[PDB]
Amino acid sequence: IDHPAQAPVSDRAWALFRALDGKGLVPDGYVEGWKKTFEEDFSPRRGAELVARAWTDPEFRQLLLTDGTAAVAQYGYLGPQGEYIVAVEDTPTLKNVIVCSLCSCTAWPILGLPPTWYKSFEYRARVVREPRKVLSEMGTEIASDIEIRVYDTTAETRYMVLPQRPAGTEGWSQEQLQEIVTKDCLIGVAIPQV
Amino acid sequence: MDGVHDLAGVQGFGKVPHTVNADIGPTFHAEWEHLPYSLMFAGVAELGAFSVDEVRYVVERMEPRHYMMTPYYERYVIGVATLMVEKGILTQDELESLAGGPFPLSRPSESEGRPAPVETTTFEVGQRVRVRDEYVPGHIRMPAYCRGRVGTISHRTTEKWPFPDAIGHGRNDAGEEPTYHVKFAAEELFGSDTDGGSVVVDLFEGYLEPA
Ligand SMILES: [Fe+3]
Ligand SMILES: [Zn+2]
Repeated sequence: IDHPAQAPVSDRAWALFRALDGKGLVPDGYVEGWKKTFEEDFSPRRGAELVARAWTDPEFRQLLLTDGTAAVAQYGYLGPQGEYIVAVEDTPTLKNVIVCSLCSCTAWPILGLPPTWYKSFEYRARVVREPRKVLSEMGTEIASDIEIRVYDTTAETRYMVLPQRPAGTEGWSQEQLQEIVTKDCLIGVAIPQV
Repeated sequence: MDGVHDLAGVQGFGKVPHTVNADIGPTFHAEWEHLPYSLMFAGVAELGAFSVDEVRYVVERMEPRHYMMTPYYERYVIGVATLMVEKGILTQDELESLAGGPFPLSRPSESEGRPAPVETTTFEVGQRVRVRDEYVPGHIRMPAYCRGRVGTISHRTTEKWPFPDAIGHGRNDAGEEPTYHVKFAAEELFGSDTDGGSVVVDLFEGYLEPA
């Protein structure tokens, strides 16, 4: 008559590493070095600097919007998973949001590694179809008359949102302006606030 | 591949686990989490054993319930481990001995992939294109919600990359193609069951045709 099992993930993860490193395959310090990069160099502070510069420099803003790779290359912030950059501009009538519905594709060197919520099945499934409801649940209310545009990162372009400069930031220096540009403003789910 | 990973448009999921600007804490919340991206780069860049596209596809080859129940960083531990074994660098046995337990891998590929189209069309910004209504069992960077649909090109890349459907299977006929940002009206993609305005998808030239 006709009538998955896994070791703990930490034991599987360390096993994979120990199998490679044993075989002379992982360079000395290689994994540790990447951990440092991911932690220290790939940062949303870089994206915030590019946004505070665009907000105060119209010519740099136009360069960022026409050739985003060239504008990031001026700072030397290009890198793995951030080699072809396109910045997308929010206007009074348009709110842009980025997702990788197929996995997690994110402009690492300038936004930092994707947060867990961005990689969730919930965000990947819902934001392409009901971005106004998803952003509302996360705490960002977008008025009915503003178009929402979702950029689904499906190939090699890596995106960063250029949000609107808030009213009330007149005479603010670039340092002051960088401070209100969060990781979530750069993904497109938060609006920068004063 | 029309797998469970192609989630955009799926209904029944609850809230995204985040309020805007909540403190996310460190990059890595568990001590092994940095290993899958590090070892993937060791394979891509140090060993030249597989491409990044092969890492996207092997995660899509995880059995569907196993994909759905596995957290993000663990899917890449299983993904990278499967490619080491498939590439003959490691064996499943030695992983299980070192893990002191079962290490199930992704399922074998059911497709050999497809070459880059030999003859294609260069499109221009502002032109109306259709996403080819085609079904591909191996790796493809076309989410199913835009298959057969109509949009307007807003950007053509100045750079060119190997065709995913060929390089995600390690084939030698991947060529290189630009991709196009194709803007779709939300109602073109989900009728009246959407509250958004437009969706832009970055599609390889080979996925597109005029009109
Ligand atoms: Fe992704
Ligand atoms: Zn029975």
